[PDB]
Amino acid sequence: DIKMTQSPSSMYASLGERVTITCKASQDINSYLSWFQQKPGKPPKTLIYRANRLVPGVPSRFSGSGSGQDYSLTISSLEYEDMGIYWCLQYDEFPRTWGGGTKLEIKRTVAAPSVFIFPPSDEQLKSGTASVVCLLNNFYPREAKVQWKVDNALQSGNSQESVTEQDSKDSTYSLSSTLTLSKADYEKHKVYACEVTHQGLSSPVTKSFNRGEC
Amino acid sequence: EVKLEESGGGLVQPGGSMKLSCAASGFTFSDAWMDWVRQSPEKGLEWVAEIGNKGNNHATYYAESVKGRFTVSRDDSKSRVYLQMNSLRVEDTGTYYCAVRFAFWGQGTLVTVSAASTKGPSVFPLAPSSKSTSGGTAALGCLVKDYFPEPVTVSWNSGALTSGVHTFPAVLQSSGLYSLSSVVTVPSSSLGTQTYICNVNHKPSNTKVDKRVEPK
Ligand SMILES: CC(=O)N[C@@H]1[C@@H](O[C@@H]2O[C@H](CO)[C@H](O)[C@H](O[C@]3(C(=O)O)C[C@H](O)[C@@H](NC(C)=O)[C@H]([C@H](O)[C@H](O)CO)O3)[C@H]2O)[C@H](O[C@@H]2O[C@@H](C)[C@@H](O)[C@@H](O)[C@@H]2O)[C@@H](CO)O[C@H]1O
Repeated sequence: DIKMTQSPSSMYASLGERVTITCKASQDINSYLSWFQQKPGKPPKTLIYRANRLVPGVPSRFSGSGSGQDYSLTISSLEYEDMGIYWCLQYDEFPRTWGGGTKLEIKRTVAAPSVFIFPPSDEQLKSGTASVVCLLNNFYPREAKVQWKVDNALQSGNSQESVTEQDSKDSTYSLSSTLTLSKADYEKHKVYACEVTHQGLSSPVTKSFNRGEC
Repeated sequence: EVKLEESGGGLVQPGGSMKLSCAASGFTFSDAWMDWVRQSPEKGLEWVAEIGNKGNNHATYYAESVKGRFTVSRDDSKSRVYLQMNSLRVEDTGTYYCAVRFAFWGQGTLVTVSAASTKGPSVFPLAPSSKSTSGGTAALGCLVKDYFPEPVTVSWNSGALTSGVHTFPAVLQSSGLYSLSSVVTVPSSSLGTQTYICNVNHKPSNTKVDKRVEPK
């Protein structure tokens, strides 16, 4: 199989900047190389085929270059809609093989998150589990740390989190973390706290509630 | 305009079979060679199968991972390409796309190979906090817990509220069920006067829920 390697795996660029990303094959692929853009939850969209041929309807700021093993895609001047994941495909031989993708995101100013904590609902407690949720709203850059504490005991291994992407409406990230406890354990403790560390905060921010207090 | 539309996906048990179909329009179908490509978080994009046009007598080609189990075929009179998948494996899970000449793509169809049963979600409120004081911004949401398989969608106020909404990627819990949250930020001063309803759809279980979220 022909191995396709893309670089960088991810990067940021500012509005209007020139962007060049690379795709290298483990042998000469005779310019049978295509480039694609993909947005979250959506199919690939073909940009360029045979290394340098633009698909009709693709803006001319996109161009492709290279031969042999080494190929590149250039965005001459980045537009906001160009965020997404860029993939390359070789179709010189079978199997057709893909690169691992390059994620392209847009630079913007630092933003500290606003933080919110949510107790488990009475409706959920009826059935034996408690989910405590911590929201980090609209922050940049993406690196953020959530630490959960229950009566000052650091929780580890009992939370999961996920993060939103930039899109047409948002250039910041948001993050949701869920701490899961049994109802029995939830009712044994009082102070539920989410502590957030982020570069935009002078010091970590803690949001907390006391179980059973309005 | 070229259009492609895949159908036939859903949940199927390991060792089972499933047939995908791709309906095409907007090009001369019999002259086009076609491919199936699948995608997962774990493996990225993977080419699955190709079927030629008349120029190579509709030659077919397969990824080694699916050879002997999958069959690509076409019906030119129907402008359809098909993928018959037998002896399915967990690692065959993914979003399956049909493409014409690697140039135009369908929207994809999600194939989940799992022994687990379909389960609709419970929807719990993430209620706006009583501490607040107004002239500020409050957050509220819905926790869509314990469903299988993906996906779920969430809207607010039947689509009338979109600014400030964040609907997060689901997490797979150790139980094997997914959980997802959706939140919105709104003026704290609005909490006594505005109604907020999350509209949750889990099509795999035919489950729809509208959950009003109120303080306290
Ligand atoms: C147009 C067509 O279907 N021609 C087939 C021929 O397929 C072509 O083979 C060439 C070989 O140089 C190449 O692989 C063509 O692929 C691309 C291209 O890079 O040119 C792929 C692009 O995504 C596509 N772009 C768009 C917008 O559609 C272009 C485009 O169709 C053509 O450039 C227009 O002329 O095509 C490919 O289309 C086919 O050749 C066989 O199958 C190929 C996939 C490849 O494996 C060849 O080695 C193989 O001989 C022949 C035989 O079935 O039939 C022609 O009709």
